[PDB]
Amino acid sequence: NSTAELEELLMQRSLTDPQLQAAAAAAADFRILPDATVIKIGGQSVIDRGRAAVYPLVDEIVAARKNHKLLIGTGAGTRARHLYSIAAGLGLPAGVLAQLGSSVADQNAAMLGQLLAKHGIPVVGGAGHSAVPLSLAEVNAVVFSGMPPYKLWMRPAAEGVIPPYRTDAGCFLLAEQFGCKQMIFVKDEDGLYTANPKTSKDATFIPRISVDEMKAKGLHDSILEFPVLDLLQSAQHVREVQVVNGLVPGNLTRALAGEHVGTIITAS
Amino acid sequence: NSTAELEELLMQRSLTDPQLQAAAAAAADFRILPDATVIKIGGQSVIDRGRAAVYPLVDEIVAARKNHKLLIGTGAGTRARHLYSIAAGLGLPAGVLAQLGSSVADQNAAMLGQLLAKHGIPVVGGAGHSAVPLSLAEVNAVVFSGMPPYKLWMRPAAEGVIPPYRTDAGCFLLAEQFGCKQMIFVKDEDGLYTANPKTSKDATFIPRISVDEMKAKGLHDSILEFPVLDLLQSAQHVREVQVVNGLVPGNLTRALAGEHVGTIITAS
Amino acid sequence: NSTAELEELLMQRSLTDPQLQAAAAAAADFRILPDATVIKIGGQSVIDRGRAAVYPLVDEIVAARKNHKLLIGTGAGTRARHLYSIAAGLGLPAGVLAQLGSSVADQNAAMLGQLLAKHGIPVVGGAGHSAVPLSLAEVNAVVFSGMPPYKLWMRPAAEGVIPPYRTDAGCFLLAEQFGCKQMIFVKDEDGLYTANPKTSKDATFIPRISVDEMKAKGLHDSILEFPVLDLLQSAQHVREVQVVNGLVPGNLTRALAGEHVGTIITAS
Amino acid sequence: RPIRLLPWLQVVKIGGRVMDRGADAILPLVEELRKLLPEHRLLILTGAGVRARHVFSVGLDLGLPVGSLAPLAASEAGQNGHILAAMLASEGVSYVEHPTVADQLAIHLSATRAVVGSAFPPYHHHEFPGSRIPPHRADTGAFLLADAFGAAGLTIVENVDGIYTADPNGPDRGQARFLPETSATDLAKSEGPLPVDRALLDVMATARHIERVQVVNGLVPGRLTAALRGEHVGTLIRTGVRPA
Amino acid sequence: RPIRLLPWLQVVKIGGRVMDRGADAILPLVEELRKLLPEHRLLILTGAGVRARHVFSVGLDLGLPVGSLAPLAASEAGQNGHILAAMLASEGVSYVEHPTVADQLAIHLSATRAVVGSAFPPYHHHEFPGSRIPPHRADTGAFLLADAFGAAGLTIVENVDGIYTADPNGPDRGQARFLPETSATDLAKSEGPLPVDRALLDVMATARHIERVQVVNGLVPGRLTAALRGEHVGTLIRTGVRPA
Amino acid sequence: RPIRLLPWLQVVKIGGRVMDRGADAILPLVEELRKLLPEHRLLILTGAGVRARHVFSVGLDLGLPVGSLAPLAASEAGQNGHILAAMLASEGVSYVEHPTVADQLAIHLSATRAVVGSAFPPYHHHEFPGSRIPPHRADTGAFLLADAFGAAGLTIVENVDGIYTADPNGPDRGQARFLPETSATDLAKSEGPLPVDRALLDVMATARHIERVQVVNGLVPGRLTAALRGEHVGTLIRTGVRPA
Ligand SMILES: Nc1ncnc2c1ncn2[C@@H]1O[C@H](COP(=O)(O)OP(=O)(O)OP(=O)(O)O)[C@@H](O)[C@H]1O
Ligand SMILES: Nc1ncnc2c1ncn2[C@@H]1O[C@H](COP(=O)(O)OP(=O)(O)OP(=O)(O)O)[C@@H](O)[C@H]1O
Ligand SMILES: Nc1ncnc2c1ncn2[C@@H]1O[C@H](COP(=O)(O)OP(=O)(O)OP(=O)(O)O)[C@@H](O)[C@H]1O
Ligand SMILES: Nc1ncnc2c1ncn2[C@@H]1O[C@H](COP(=O)(O)OP(=O)(O)OP(=O)(O)O)[C@@H](O)[C@H]1O
Ligand SMILES: Nc1ncnc2c1ncn2[C@@H]1O[C@H](COP(=O)(O)OP(=O)(O)OP(=O)(O)O)[C@@H](O)[C@H]1O
Ligand SMILES: Nc1ncnc2c1ncn2[C@@H]1O[C@H](COP(=O)(O)OP(=O)(O)OP(=O)(O)O)[C@@H](O)[C@H]1O
Ligand code: MOO
Ligand code: MOO
Ligand code: MOO
Ligand SMILES: [Mg+2]
Ligand SMILES: [Mg+2]
Ligand SMILES: [Mg+2]
Repeated sequence: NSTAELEELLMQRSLTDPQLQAAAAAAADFRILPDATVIKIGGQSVIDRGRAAVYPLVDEIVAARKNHKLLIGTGAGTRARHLYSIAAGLGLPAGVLAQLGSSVADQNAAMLGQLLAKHGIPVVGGAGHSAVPLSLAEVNAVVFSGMPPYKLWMRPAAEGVIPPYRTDAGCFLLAEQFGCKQMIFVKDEDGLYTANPKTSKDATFIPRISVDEMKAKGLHDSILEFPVLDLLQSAQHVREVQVVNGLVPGNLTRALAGEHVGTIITAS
Repeated sequence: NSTAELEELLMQRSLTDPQLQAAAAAAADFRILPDATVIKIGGQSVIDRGRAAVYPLVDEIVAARKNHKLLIGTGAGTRARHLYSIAAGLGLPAGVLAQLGSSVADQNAAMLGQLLAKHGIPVVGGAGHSAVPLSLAEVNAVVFSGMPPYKLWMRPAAEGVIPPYRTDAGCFLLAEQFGCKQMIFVKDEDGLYTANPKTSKDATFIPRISVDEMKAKGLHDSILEFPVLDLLQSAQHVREVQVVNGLVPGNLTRALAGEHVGTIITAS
Repeated sequence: NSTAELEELLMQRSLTDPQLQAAAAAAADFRILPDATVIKIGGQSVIDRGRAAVYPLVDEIVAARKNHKLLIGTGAGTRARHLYSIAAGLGLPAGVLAQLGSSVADQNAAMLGQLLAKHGIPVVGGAGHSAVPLSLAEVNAVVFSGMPPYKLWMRPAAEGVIPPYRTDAGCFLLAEQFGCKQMIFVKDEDGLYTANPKTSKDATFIPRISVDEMKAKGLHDSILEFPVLDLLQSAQHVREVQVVNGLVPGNLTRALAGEHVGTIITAS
Repeated sequence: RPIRLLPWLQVVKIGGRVMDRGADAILPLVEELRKLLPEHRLLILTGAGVRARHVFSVGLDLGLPVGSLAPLAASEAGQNGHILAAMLASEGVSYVEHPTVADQLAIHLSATRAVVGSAFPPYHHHEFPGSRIPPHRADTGAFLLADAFGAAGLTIVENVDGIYTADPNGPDRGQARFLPETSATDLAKSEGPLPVDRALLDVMATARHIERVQVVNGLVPGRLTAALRGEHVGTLIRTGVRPA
Repeated sequence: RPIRLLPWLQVVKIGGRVMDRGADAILPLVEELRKLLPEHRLLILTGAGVRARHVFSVGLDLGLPVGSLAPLAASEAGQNGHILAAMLASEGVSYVEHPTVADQLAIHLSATRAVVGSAFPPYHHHEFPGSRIPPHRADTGAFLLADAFGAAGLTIVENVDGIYTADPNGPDRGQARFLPETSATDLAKSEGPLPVDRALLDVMATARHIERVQVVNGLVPGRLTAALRGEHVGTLIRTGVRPA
Repeated sequence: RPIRLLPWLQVVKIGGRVMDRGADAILPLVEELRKLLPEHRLLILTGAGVRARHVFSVGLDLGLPVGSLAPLAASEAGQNGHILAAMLASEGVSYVEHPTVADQLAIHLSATRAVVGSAFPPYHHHEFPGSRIPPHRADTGAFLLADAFGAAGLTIVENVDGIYTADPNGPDRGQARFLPETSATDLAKSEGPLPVDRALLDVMATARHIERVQVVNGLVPGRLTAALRGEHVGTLIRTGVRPA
């Protein structure tokens, strides 16, 4: 390869051209925020539960940002499900529902951000405005709404009008495109089980699994949005994710310290 | 009370329902910026006077932010009065005048902010973007325009089209909703007198007074916008305010140090 | 002079009145960011060259902001020339081309900003949002797009539709209006020569020259946009500029250290 | 008194709880709105409904003050507006943001027959203290706008026939008597729940133009149409602005 | 030369000092504008007037540079625009912001017969140095826009009959002679005050389309109407663009 | 299936490489668009073309990830849109930003016969990983929008007659055979370059409304006009949405 050959292809071929695609794949790989960790705080699993769930995680965030740069994205939760149900019953398309869901994740970011404001932690659009916060020991963290910006250009699912890329996908893609070192999904279960632990009696805990193994076990759409598992196999920078129970005091702190709490899902 | 009963009422009653209103009143009380002080810099009383008034207060702000977190809101002043007079003579409504007045407070915030820029102090929308500035010893203060955001939805006064909620009210409501520890109005008189000291010969200084006492003395609309006194009696967090003379060197500094300069007006 | 006489003229004369103009000229002179240096990173001369040019300058920016407050503006480069050619061939006016060129400088600021994000350095509108960054040792620098905001109100050149005020002018005017101590143009030549060193064999290096001397030598439109030289003679705060070769490792660092690398162009 | 900015405007506030009923309520209302577009120039403003109760539940549990809850509720009214506008998009109807409603409504109603916006006012973190529930909600914002504009009317579209002497869906349901007509001052002197914000009564007291606001049942097709023609099909609220 | 983007457009700049006179001047002008809406497609741009002098007084006392004063003055022109648009709202007229004027004016003039904007250009902190008074003000911004668009005309609506040889309200009032017609180059060679920005003359020298700009007295009803029909009722400024 | 938001809309995507040809291609296309305005309600979306290749060259040399390159390319499509809208400004046509297209398109198409926007979707730094080239580009964004709206059609205006079995301007030019008609699924199973994004084929597979998209040569006057009337003048791509 060479820059000259890449620029030649870039000028003279369609971007669809396999030869161009391959030359572009050999480009150097810059990580924009390599030392940051992206954390998703679940909407339904955490923020909808109010103080008993949110206040301990606020404390952990405040303690953790002493030693860890944090990009904290919020899920949407039950109010988004309500909007999806109204809009779906009207026949509205996935692109319209996508905008509705974003407003609920924004609400959750605003509530979490107000609990963190006195600790110096702002609510921002995304990682592109986190540069100053993440360079300051006094700050070292930001809060953002986790919904992707696709709005009316949301790709629909194969079936139904529920946007397939929601806040798990939004947070994952931010960690991936900013080349972050770690992606932690904070939910309300200890991790992945062989069945939904809420509706199954004897589901077995899975500490570590690959995407292929999840698909083969029927877990494609279990504790993460299924599109996320496919994004993870495509990712250049974040090749595994960790799912932890935010309802367990200190679980996020211990995950940031490298403890294998929860479930590690690997691209391969 | 209980969260479950509150959520029951929230789902099944009108928000107007006294039972719901009462259950909501028992909710816990979070202060968003409990350690910050809101300071209003008068438009007519200070900024319109130019350098002799503004430069000493700039020095005090710079010195004060070493030990105090500051949210500094600007008044509007004579250009807003001019716009109000033009618009009122055209028969325009209070909601239109409200937008006009906001632009003048914005001008004043921009001028003050440019004098503070080299000291690290930014101009922001309001307290919702002050999180990072107020966590930094190098900064620890922000400047904002003091006009409330009501614009065309301004509630009119009982009589006339002058917006009743202007920059005193805007700054007070920000201190109140962010749960700040202190609200200081910086004007051009030492405090409240028994009569307008500019147009009365032998007005007597009042170091401390309640809102009820002010109303009973005919001072309802004297050194603060009268709506502010009613807001103060309704407030959850800021139950007194201090009015000081910004034209006296060091008066703001001494007020921040707990000195009883000026007049303390108490909700009760 | 006196403030009272100035305010008298301001109320009663046209702003065109020579007497008003003269009284306004006697006003005190405040420098908003007196300790900052504005640096323009050339679009065609640096950023269009990719990593070999940009990465060493990124390193220098990171090292330099340890001891220097930096406002770093980006040029536009070849994609703007392409847009200008398309639009000019359509007969579009300079005001339309101005908006097109701004988008290219924005792209360049975004690319540079992403390389600096992990060092804490944000991309901002301009100097009016640099207050917090420039007060922090951890930051002490910002990146901005260098194009002036004139858009459709761009003054056209005497001839042709190429906007005459582009990113050299935009960066210069920012340094001037914020009263910065220094303006450094980072290009791809060691400085000014007696002829275009790319197309002339035996051009001679010029270490120091005034604007009048440049005009007399036929160099009015050489290594800087010609409007910049006229702006420089009108400037109140930045009365000289330095042009340096960003392709020479350490040249920017040495220029910030007071070394006379490159060419110093003086208003007089 | 102030001039009327948009004297030909009709403002219609759609209750959030009407929207909450989904297609069963929204589709008939959309068809009725469709038929109204050639007859009136409409500003259609949506309330918030049940989702704002949920975010109040969370926010109050987190201890957040009333100025934090106000924009959280307003968001829900905006979402309802986006939904309703989408249903009318083929008629040229779009949702417009608050600054657009405030400064550019005249041009937008020149472009198209109706626009949709949020009925909540942008009080934001400058909501008044006192109650932990934001007082200036959808009815109040819609009235403030309609009266500021000097609009020809404000019609409030409810999930009930109008105002009763008790909550007709609540514990005292049995003694709830329908009020065909009332004054804002009479309503303000009563304690007990209403289908309209208490702050609506306060802003009616300082109103400059709107003399009456009708609350009608949007679940009954034709009542909005009749109300916009001044037919008495719900509860008339007299504001205390006097006619000439 | 560049194509004309909006060749059918008429641009009217309303002096800030006309607006400063309040209802006595504004109401007749509003009635005249009303009657013009069916005749012309209008971009109506307002200047700043006396409030910008006050903010210059404060800002200069604070030592602020000319790039700080430019947006402070532009704000006042925007406020005048909001006031004037409010008076025309019932005709479908709204104030539009600078980015909207720059990129979406065609669609807005398709929606409605006229829009109002600020005549100041968005030079902001990139105003040119030299004078401590922002040079690119309302006349200049309005001309830059009108010429960039290739508009059919720019009419400047003043509080005086046109340009005189001396300030007709100033100390040399007595020797002030009315100029029915002048060239920008002749005006630029003269020292002394003008009712138009000196920078207007500079941008006229580089103009591509507008051949003449008439300054007329907006305090005389009918002069704006006559000027928009090319009748000579004030001072004609020839820009030095030549006709075909 | 979802309702059609704007069933009367015609969406036309103009290839960035068509715009790259400058006046020689743009002026005839502008004249053809002019004549189409009274016949159709048009959303005209521009692609990016060669300047996005240049910024990809720089950004990839700098090592930037695909989510960094996506908005950099989208900028170029926006610039093409601003250029094309300027040429149609005298017809009332303006460029509208993405949030405006997303939420207010109905009112803008009520104000005027056509608007121009960027065909790129706002995936921004949330572009999908895998390729170092942003996958969701102009064809893909235009289709996503057209199908989300339930538009009557999407016509893709190319610098070639349609899709061939090989790049008709590339090394295998000689064996390139024209395809008058194809299915998205057939195209997706083939390796090799296409004149349309590969992601277009993916979003066609999940489409709800658009049954066919025609790729036509915008360098041949009249083909866009014919295509908007359903005449077969380029390559028809069947999406796999079935008709009733
Ligand atoms: N096999 C499984 N193992 C673990 N959890 C599972 C499994 N299958 C389903 N789940 C469910 O997935 C849920 C987590 O998804 P949920 O949508 O609640 O998270 P969230 O991130 O809070 O969503 P949002 O943020 O969108 O509100 C768990 O509550 C659990 O009930
Ligand atoms: N009883 C009183 N005691 C003290 N001051 C009074 C009294 N009655 C009236 N005032 C007047 O109130 C004025 C302060 O209000 P003013 O509007 O000037 O303040 P401001 O905050 O600068 O306003 P803005 O910021 O809106 O320009 C004082 O200058 C004083 O003349
Ligand atoms: N007499 C001269 N001395 C030095 N350089 C000259 C002279 N005359 C012309 N130049 C040219 O000016 C060029 C610098 O201008 P150029 O537009 O490349 O800089 P830039 O700031 O990168 O532009 P942009 O940022 O707008 O892309 C040099 O590459 C050089 O070829
Ligand atoms: N006196 C009363 N008369 C009529 N309805 C009442 C009364 N008191 C309470 N209500 C209740 O108010 C309900 C309507 O609720 P509400 O007014 O909150 O909804 P909305 O107006 O749709 O919501 P939003 O204010 O968010 O637009 C009625 O269905 C009824 O149960
Ligand atoms: N040579 C002149 N001929 C006519 N008027 C002049 C001349 N010199 C000064 N003036 C003054 O200019 C005044 C108009 O002031 P000015 O042009 O500042 O207001 P404006 O155009 O309304 O304001 P803005 O520029 O903010 O729109 C006239 O009333 C007159 O006194
Ligand atoms: N199988 C094919 N059939 C037709 N053209 C092809 C094929 N493969 C590659 N191409 C090339 O694609 C070119 C068009 O390039 P491309 O699709 O990138 O431009 P565009 O659509 O104008 O750009 P944008 O996607 O930015 O709008 C054609 O001129 C042709 O050379
Ligand atoms: O929101 Mo709009 O539709 O032209 O200003
Ligand atoms: O400002 Mo607007 O863009 O009336 O549709
Ligand atoms: O962008 Mo606009 O919303 O023409 O009225
Ligand atoms: Mg109600
Ligand atoms: Mg004038
Ligand atoms: Mg193509």
